[PDB]
Amino acid sequence: AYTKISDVIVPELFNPYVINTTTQLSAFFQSGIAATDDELNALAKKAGGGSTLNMPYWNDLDGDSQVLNDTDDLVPQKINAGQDKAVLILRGNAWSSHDLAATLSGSDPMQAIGSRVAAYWAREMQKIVFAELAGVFSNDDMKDNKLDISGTADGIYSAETFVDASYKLGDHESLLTAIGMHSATMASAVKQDLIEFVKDSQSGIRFPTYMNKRVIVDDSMPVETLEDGTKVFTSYLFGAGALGYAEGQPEVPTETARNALGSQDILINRKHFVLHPRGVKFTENAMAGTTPTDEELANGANWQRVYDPKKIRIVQFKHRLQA
Amino acid sequence: AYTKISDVIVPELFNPYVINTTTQLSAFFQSGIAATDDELNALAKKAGGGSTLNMPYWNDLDGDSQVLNDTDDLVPQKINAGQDKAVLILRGNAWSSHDLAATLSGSDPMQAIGSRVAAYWAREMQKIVFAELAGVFSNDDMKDNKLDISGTADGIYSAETFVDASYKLGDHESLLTAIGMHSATMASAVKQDLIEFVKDSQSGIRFPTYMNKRVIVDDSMPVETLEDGTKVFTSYLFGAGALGYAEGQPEVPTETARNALGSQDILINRKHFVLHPRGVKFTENAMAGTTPTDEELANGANWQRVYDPKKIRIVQFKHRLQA
Amino acid sequence: VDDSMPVETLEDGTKVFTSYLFGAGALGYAEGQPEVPTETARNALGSQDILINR
Repeated sequence: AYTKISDVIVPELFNPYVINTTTQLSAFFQSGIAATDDELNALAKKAGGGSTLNMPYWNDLDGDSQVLNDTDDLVPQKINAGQDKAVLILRGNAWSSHDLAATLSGSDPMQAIGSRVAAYWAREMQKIVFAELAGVFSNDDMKDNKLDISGTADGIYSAETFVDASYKLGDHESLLTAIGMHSATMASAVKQDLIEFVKDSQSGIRFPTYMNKRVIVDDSMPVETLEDGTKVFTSYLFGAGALGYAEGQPEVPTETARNALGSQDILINRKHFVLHPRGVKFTENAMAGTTPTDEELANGANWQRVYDPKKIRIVQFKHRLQA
Repeated sequence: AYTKISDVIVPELFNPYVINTTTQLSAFFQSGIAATDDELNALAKKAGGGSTLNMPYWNDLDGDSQVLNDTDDLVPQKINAGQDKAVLILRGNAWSSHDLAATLSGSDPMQAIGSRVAAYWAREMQKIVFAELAGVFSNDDMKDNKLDISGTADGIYSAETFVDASYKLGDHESLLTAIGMHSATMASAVKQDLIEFVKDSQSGIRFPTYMNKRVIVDDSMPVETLEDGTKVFTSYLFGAGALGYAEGQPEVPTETARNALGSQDILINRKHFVLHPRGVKFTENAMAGTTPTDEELANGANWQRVYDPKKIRIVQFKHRLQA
Repeated sequence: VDDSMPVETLEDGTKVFTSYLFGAGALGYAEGQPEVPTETARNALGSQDILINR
């Protein structure tokens, strides 16, 4: 062999580098949470098949608890609805190629292969969360207050419908940071509007900005087809600040093993993580398992929310493109 | 007043004794298991919500044998299906002594007061079990392979219909253990059948028996009324070996406070436990909470089950009383 | 910015809003003080404890 801290397999000095590198290099961030508190590093420790965990709300909400005049004592006290049940998911894989890819990277990938896997799970988190929201939030009648459309024969997504969707939260504002986008939309935008290119975070270069919101480019968007040339796009608007996630940990993070009657070897990772909006609750119906559920089944139907209206915090609008 | 193992509360030496005697005394047992995997304790030890998960599977260690021919290998016995959820419940009540206090208030309660407790406690456990088990079949046909029927005025419950129900465990016979029954039925039995008192320990005493089994006399039963004053008795037959359960523990099982204005001292116990047939997985659907549920709602309706066909294992059969 | 404003409805389409203009500089307030600002107490017959301010 070679140096190969994976093929000489020091599980120490490696795994923390892996996860940290994943956090830093990935984005999001932010947008959503980064390095969530103790609370979730605790409930992330000993657990099991859920449901999930709780996951409090935030505001203690009081301001009733009325005139203390003569005679009550006080009423100790009110709390509102509750739960917010969600999913704990499990993932992992080996590495596709042989030691071919592994040390084809080079000799001593103390930081190389780690960077590799890190970027990989970055993309993972991206896809899972994005498809998750898309699978749930839009389809029900319960969330309707957070969606706008117009989106028949007149509107371009510029400078105005962005205002409406932006203020569909009437109480809260300056809580918009990230913006989800479909490529064609930002094409229309960089045509008409002023979306400019700003090295903004320091250091590093760079990534686009509409207004001082950070924008996030993504490939996957639901795209319909109606008769008469029309195409309707989604492009969620949230940038809530934030969602949340906690790590947990499996056992045996990385295992170096080889084979015999062929020439190969295999690396593996298999990490667990817990991520979801809070936000709506995840019910248990129409799902096999477990755990986790799936990608698809983690989408297709059957979620239920309790707040309701505010402090969700996400919105969507289906807008006609630039015609 | 006394040693007050409750009232000045020595928490050692006690709660373990309460649990131990709690199992030892009341039965069931067996029938059902004792001390299955404590996985649901690693869940009971934090954390979990409703429902419980991950209680598979092992409904046998079978899979015959591995011919072992010449050069060849095996590792067969790879099988799966839907897994399970069930329930996790929490309960408790009080126990009250008085300030004027007709005394004693035991001197050596570490056997005594605990013993009374345990007696009460498991005596409630029976109520839960038989309730839920009576809750399965209520609204469903999916169990219908497991239920014989009669009521055309023929069949006595003895010596025949019991044998047919014996075959109703689909492939497997001679796995039976105990027989659940209503008192009037076994009255007809005693007037006819061979029911034979059987001493257990030598000499220690004793369980009634139908045939080489334990008989369980319980009171609350499904009881119908047709027209014509004639009646229908259900009387489950399982002797499966088994149901299942595991405990976990809260914080602070034992606590002591007294009342000022009133004249009392009060006690509480409150242990958590899991019980359910495996057997159907319990749905969280169209029902209250949360958590745990009820007696009633743990009975009324809306359950769903996955194995299926056999190795469940319970059957009910309905018949007229002797005539 | 504030959430609560009186909002009327005149039939039709009109909506009339309030949105006070003051910024006087100022109003005024003084605290005073009660007795027992914060009291830590618990319960028995259940698992809780309670904090209070008043």
